[PDB]
Amino acid sequence: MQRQFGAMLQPGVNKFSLRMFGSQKAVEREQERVKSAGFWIIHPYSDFRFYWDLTMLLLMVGNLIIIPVGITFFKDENTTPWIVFNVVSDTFFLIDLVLNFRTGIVVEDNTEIILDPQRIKMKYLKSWFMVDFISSIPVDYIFLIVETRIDSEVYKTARALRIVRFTKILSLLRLLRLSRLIRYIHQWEEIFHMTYDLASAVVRIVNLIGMMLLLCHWDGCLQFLVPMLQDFPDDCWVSINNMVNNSWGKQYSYALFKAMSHMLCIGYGRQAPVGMSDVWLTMLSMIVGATCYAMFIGHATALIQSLDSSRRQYQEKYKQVEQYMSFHKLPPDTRQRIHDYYEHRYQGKMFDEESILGELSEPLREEIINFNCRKLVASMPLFANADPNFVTSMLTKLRFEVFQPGDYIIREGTIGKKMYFIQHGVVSVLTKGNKETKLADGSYFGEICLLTRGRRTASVRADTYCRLYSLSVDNFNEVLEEYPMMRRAFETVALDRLDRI
Amino acid sequence: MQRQFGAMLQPGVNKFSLRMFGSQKAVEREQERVKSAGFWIIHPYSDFRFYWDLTMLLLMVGNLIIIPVGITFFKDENTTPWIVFNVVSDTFFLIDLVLNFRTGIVVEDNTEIILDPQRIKMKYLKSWFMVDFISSIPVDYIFLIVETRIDSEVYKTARALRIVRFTKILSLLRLLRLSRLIRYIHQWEEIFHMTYDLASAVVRIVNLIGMMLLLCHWDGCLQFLVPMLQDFPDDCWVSINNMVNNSWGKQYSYALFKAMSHMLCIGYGRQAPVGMSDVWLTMLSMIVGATCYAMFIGHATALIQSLDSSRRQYQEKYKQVEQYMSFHKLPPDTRQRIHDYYEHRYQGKMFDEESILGELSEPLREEIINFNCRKLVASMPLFANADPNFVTSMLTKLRFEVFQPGDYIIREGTIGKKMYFIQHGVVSVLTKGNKETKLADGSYFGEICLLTRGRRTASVRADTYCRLYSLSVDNFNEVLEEYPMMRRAFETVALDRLDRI
Amino acid sequence: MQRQFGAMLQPGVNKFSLRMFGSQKAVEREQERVKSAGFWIIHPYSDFRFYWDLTMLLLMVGNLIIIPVGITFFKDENTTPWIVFNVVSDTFFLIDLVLNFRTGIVVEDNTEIILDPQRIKMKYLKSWFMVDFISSIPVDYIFLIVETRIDSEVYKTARALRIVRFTKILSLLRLLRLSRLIRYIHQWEEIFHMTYDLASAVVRIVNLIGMMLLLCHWDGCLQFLVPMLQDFPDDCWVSINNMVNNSWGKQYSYALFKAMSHMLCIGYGRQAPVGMSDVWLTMLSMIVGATCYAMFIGHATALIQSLDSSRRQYQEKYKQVEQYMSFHKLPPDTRQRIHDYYEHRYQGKMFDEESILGELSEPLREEIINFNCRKLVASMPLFANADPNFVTSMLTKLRFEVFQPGDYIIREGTIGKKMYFIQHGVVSVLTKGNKETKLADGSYFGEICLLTRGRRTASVRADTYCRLYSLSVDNFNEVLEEYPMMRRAFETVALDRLDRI
Amino acid sequence: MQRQFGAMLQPGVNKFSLRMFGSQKAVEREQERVKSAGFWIIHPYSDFRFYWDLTMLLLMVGNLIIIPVGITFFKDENTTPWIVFNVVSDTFFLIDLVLNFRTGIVVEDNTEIILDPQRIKMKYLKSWFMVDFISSIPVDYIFLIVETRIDSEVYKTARALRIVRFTKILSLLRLLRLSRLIRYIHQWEEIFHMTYDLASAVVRIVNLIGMMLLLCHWDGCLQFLVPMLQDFPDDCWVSINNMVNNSWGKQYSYALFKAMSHMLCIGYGRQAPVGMSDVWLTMLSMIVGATCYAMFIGHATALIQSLDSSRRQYQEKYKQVEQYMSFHKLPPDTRQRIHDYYEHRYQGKMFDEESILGELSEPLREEIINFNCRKLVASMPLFANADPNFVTSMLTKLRFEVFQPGDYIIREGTIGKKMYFIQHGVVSVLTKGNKETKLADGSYFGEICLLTRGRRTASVRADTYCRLYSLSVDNFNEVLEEYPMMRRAFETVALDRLDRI
Ligand SMILES: Nc1ncnc2c1ncn2[C@@H]1O[C@@H]2COP(=O)(O)O[C@H]2[C@H]1O
Ligand SMILES: Nc1ncnc2c1ncn2[C@@H]1O[C@@H]2COP(=O)(O)O[C@H]2[C@H]1O
Repeated sequence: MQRQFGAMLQPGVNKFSLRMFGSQKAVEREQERVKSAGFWIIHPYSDFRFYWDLTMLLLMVGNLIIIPVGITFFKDENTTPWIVFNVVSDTFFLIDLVLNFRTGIVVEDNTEIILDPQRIKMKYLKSWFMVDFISSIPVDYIFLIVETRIDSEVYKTARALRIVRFTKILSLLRLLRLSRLIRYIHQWEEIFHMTYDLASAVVRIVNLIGMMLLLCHWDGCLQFLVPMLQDFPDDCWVSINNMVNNSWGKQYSYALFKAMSHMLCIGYGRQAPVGMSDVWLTMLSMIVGATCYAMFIGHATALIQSLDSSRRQYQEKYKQVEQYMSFHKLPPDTRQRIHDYYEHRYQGKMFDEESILGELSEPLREEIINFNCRKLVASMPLFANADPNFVTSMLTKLRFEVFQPGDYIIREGTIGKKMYFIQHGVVSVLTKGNKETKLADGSYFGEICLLTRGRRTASVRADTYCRLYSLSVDNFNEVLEEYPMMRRAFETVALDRLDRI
Repeated sequence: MQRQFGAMLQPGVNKFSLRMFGSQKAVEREQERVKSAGFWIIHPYSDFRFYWDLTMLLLMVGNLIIIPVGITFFKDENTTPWIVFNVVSDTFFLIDLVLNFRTGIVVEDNTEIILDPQRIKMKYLKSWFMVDFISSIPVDYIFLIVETRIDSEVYKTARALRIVRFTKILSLLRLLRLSRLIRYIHQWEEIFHMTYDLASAVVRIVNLIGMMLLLCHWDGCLQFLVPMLQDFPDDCWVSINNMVNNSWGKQYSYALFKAMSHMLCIGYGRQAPVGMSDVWLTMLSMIVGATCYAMFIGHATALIQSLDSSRRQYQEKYKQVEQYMSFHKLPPDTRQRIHDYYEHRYQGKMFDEESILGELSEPLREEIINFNCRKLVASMPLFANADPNFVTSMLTKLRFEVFQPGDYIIREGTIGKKMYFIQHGVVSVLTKGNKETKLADGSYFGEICLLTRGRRTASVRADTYCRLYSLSVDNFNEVLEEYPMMRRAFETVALDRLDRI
Repeated sequence: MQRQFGAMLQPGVNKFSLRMFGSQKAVEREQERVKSAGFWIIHPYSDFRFYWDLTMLLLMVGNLIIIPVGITFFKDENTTPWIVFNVVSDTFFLIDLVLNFRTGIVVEDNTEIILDPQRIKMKYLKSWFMVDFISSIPVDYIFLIVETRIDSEVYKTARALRIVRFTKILSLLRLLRLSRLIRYIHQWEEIFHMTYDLASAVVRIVNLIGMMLLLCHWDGCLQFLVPMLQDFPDDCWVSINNMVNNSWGKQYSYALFKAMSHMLCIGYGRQAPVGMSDVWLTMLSMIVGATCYAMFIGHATALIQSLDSSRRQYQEKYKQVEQYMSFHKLPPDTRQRIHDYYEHRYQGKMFDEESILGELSEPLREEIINFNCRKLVASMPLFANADPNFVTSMLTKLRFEVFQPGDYIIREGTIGKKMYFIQHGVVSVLTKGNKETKLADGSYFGEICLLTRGRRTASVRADTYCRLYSLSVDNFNEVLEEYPMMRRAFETVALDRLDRI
Repeated sequence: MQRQFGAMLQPGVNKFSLRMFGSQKAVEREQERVKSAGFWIIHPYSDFRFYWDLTMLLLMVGNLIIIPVGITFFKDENTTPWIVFNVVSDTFFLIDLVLNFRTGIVVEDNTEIILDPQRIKMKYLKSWFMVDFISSIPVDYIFLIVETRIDSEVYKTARALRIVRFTKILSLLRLLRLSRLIRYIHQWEEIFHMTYDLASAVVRIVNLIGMMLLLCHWDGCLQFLVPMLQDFPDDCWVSINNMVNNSWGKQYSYALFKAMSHMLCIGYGRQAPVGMSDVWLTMLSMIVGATCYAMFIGHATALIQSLDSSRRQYQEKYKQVEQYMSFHKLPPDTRQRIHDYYEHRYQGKMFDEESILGELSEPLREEIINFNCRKLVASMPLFANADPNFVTSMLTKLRFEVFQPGDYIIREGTIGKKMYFIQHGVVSVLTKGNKETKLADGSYFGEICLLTRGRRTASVRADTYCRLYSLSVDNFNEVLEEYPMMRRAFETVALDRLDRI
């Protein structure tokens, strides 16, 4: 199954490969560049590297939680389940150390991905090797075997206690897997799409909350560890609180409380620190916890300032309108009319709709505008019996407008520059010496002046909260220069409306 | 009164229905869609649902305040007023549970409101049912009746104490009414208009302050509850502080203090926590309180950064002007003149007046501009004896300008492109070889070049802080192409001013 | 001196009256509206009201600092200096209470200031009267005189102690002068110009720091007051700390420390609170201090986010340029050239110079642009021997540009659309088959194509970091259509440069 | 070597002199202005002043760390190494005091640098002299010599102890070197280029973290100093904790802990403060620490809100698109197509590319656009065999567009206004009654209508995610009016494509 076990190392066709490479042909050329690279090269955008990084993330979170508790609180932490756990974990981390010499490297100086194993080897030895080589191999068990072979009869003196304490210090080199944890979390969050579509403040504050929990855990383990490597002297907090002979659950609970009282800014344990190890560890935890909590307030502020974005923009613009009205001292009748205007026109959410449609492509503009005006097209007798290209070319030129009742849309006897379609509401056509006529949805008005370039023949007044679509002269002549056969519909309607007067 | 008691379930005509549906005809079609739906369907934007949600909000705030204090601090909390209160409340919550199977559901995937009771039933069973069914029914009294019927003679053993403690745990399922509290507060704040016109930061921080008070209250009740369900062991804070036999007022006061010392970041009660229940509850309250206080700092920051919005924009723009002047190293005479210019021209509040008027409709622009220039129209002899359509079409084209004294507005013998009306201040017309003439409010100048396309015949210098209105050539020719009969007024004035020279 | 003592009540000519009214004639009409109002009406923008508010601010800060310390810590606080101080202060506050019935009221619904004493009386009785009438009159001394006259022989029982404690509670009604303090600080900071030119975040955080100091002071006085009105019971912190018989300096110092430990989030005094007065006062101070400190963090954040405004804008735009270069993966040669371009062109501070000049008036634009190009005008032989109107009309059309060395400004044989003046640097004119010629400051190039509409006759390459001024074709033809006599200078230079080839 | 030791005092040619003066000729004129100034004038932008300020920064950080610990914790701090250290440091600070009378002063009111030694002397005596003259000279050793000479036999009384304590107070005048530290850090960070290219929030928070460490250090020294100058009374924290006779390491560690518990908001030392010196010093440290920590939260917030700038802008704009789609209730098919459109078109980072290219100069625009389209130019047969001036003038006019598959790019029989080049993807040309033809990279389409002004002859539909370059009609006619010889290539291709139909 060397074909099946070789297809996982190359970037398969998905949403991510079709996002990062362009089209499927670039994905195929990338796969051909992978297959010709060498002996089993791992592409970083592949399927094996992704789920391998995910299993290593789960294993690193398990190790960085378990390992300090196993080192500090347990006395002879060399039983068979502990050594089996450390050796299985270090087996996986040596496997990942070896596979990092076969992984393509995404470099932010080239559009391509480095797949030459010599450059991969030199760049991986250049920056992130020594910390991964320290963190992968079991340094403590190597040291125990070396100390066994140098002196076989060494475990009967006061040197042996020093060797056990130095073993418990060397076994904390596995906490250098935080580097691989941070790198694999950043790569995984860049690749995995549900965290990619999230807001960056949310992903950033989840990373911070994870790091705060991890540092509070490690700090509690450190608060117990440094008095544990001193035979619990009479001034450390353990011997003062008489927690030397409790269970490890109570020791870990009170040590985590003593660390957490300095992370979330409370303080202290039972008393003030007394011994110098206590004072300097407490000041270390106070620095780390106050920095992490200041960053937590910073991320909470940056998250809260980006929640109700368009509603906040609407309220900022309407607050500027309020301050404009107060600055020019408008009467409260007009202020009430403007309050009703902004709550009818924008409906609480203000959009830069021109820029939003300008970012989109042409068929998406055509599709959205055909969707947003389907009630108009269904209601109007003209658009329902016309060319859909003509309907779309007309609807891309319209402008949404809202008129309060009583407003004069068109004044009788001025030079007209717009043409109105009615989406919603009714209007009253007032003509001097004639009866007013109501117009409703689907009906349009103000088209004789766009055909004849004369002056307005009849005033038009609103009756309800009218929602109209305006059309300029230039766009109307442009769309009729596209389609001169639909001009005769407006000429028929305008001749009939001149016949009514 | 089935007509009167059926008109409340449908959305009546108000500001909210005329905002959310369009006009009154859409409200009537919505009411006809409600009346044809089925057996007593409740519309969510109606009048019954609104005030029913308001009474349920008052009842839930009362329940979530009272119920934990009644469970934790009182010993045999099964007297008649307590059971009457629980049964009346659970009656109201079962009524609201039943009415949620008849309420229209506003879904953010359709412009319509779902009124089909089958879809209402399936969607309500889909997400928010199990928590409301747990929180509505009295689980504890059902459990007491079931335990009574299984064993009648059960209340004489050590099982009975366990049944009483399990009753006090099951009675905390009424604290799952926080879900209905949060949902009904969000719907009520969306509907009720005085919180709708508020800034979203204010409504958001009021919701947070309510939740902080509620979590501090529940946390104090929890800090007493977990030692109360352990017969007050000798390491809990109650038996250490000898508060086992105090009144419930003092127990609740000190428990609320012990919770609140961790909410507002102070710490602790009398001593450090000792027992493991104390340590883990204290760390729980430290997480909850530090998170709520970090969010409180975040909302206070987001509120404070949006208070004096246009004044902050004015000071940002003037700070950029200050840094421009310092970057180009302007002499302090010009810096003083620019400081006086920005404090005369904008008067401390800077508005994007072009965009503010561009968002408004046409009659509101006409009405605001007729208001802001009524001193000019009353002062000028031309505008007070003219067509109000002409006055409005002229005033929409003017541009407000401010000139410091000594400034040359018009230099003698250049090609003129603007025309100035005087709102406030006096100017000196200087002509080579002739006497200067003062012009005051209502008088205009710079109009011969807009009629003749020649060059400027006389320089004009300011005398005070002049507030003028400028008019371009193109707008002047446009407005006279509208109204060619008002051209003769300017031709008469220009012929008289050429006659003066 | 009724003329001299009547000129202070009306707004004199200053920067503030010439800012808020327009010109000096509006100030004179305002003074005539003041003088005709009635019996000694005080204008709110005057000189008497300003310095009267300032003396009342100093007196209120003195009273709100001194009065709680005098009430709480001193036992029989009825010696002659204390009563003289209270009676002199209440004399001033009754004077200000009376003068508030003669002060003009600035209302944010009218451009005018209300000077009718009936509307002043009704509006002042409407909102801010009852709190000022309580805070001005001595309620405690009136109560002592009334209690003296009801029972002369009352000071020999247990009623007398209750009357003394009720006197010390009634004397805290003078702490309702905080309302007048807040109102007069807001009016004074609006009027006084050195705080008006300050950034609003600075003034706002100074107001907050003042309020935080005042609430910490009052809270320390309250922490001592409530145990002082209980004969110091055995569970209050005073009798626990044995501070009942200390001096008042030590009592005030430790009470202010006990309040301040809850304002700046530290906690506590010597121990936890024990009595219920201690617990509820400590929770009150924890609410007040945590709210004030969250607002202090909010104002510090809003202040810090607006300090290096144009430098922050430059670094935001250059960070976007960096991310553009990294997104398109530009080679590091071009990235170094763009880094040098942004550090030569903008010099670390990026200005929206088009908008900054567009906000200014015409003579200020002319004056700034004549200042910023005086080295060019002094260096060029053309501008130093020309019409200053021509120089200014040319300099308003120029555009500043920066070219790195090696760049081809003009390529030989293209259609030219710009004309370059050299402010700084030297260029090499390269012509096919001819020798290169250096051009230096004052010399201009690229003008034959603007006179002849042909194609470029010679390439031009930069030699140093050239700072040039570009001039478009349209502006060049516009300025020569203004002044056709300066065309012959460019025609002479262009004929000479064609003669050189 | 007076030439070599005189070249360091003048600004040499580097990136900084070529940034701040313009070109190398202005640097040479600045050097000639330096050399003619007087007896050894130091230019502030030179090389000697920079590294002299750097050595003084290192020496001031050393002094402000060491000096308070040497004064407070050591008893008879007058051994030979301490006096040698103070005298060597004060020698360097007197040297810097003298050299400040020879340093050019950058004033923010002139483009030039003041090098007149009279103005340098008067301005340096005007503002920053008295604090530098106090901080430079050893006041304590002068006082000891003066007290020795006034009374030789003075060191045998109770006056001598007062003289030693007054010596330890006068020796804290060396802590006024913080002024020179702050000024030299601000000048050094303005000059040194790696901190100049940093974001200002990073430099500002590094300055704040340095000041917080320094104030925590000085506050710990003060917390020990004020009980040290009182013979350790029985109520200070030293005699309560029995730390009077510990080593100075333990005294400094616990004093720094007692200061730091109030800086990072924890509190307290062993108990509450008792003596009045303890209470007022603790309240001083609480003010200073709470202010510094509120500013630290402010700088962390201002840093975090400016990290992923273009990604945050992309997510803000796409959140506005999401709220647009939810506001108009688009069907989820179109929402999925718009999600794929924004993740193909912008790829997670949204740039204002028009403004970014508009800020750049002309050759940098030409170079970036020739880089970003080299795959197109290499792929197209036209551009690879053409004038590079023509290629660049064409590529400056193109517009990048992205079409999803299935989209109709060009509809058959409309009036065409654009011309499409294919960068990536394939399209299907559909013609009525003919076979579809695939077009791939390098091929262009939609050019017959730009040559003939007719209507579209064939529809074009996308097949993959097409990345195209559009070209308008006006730019196409402009570029062919530049180069009429490349029109015949498009005429040949269009005649061949008409021949295919
Ligand atoms: N004697 C005058 N009295 C009033 N206005 C004048 C007089 N002379 C010139 N003006 C005005 O000054 C303007 C300067 O430019 P115009 O000549 O275009 O139009 C001129 C008139 O409006
Ligand atoms: N048979 C064809 N092969 C290639 N391109 C074609 C063919 N027919 C039409 N086109 C292209 O499709 C375009 C559609 O609009 P035009 O007719 O303006 O220009 C057309 C050509 O560029």
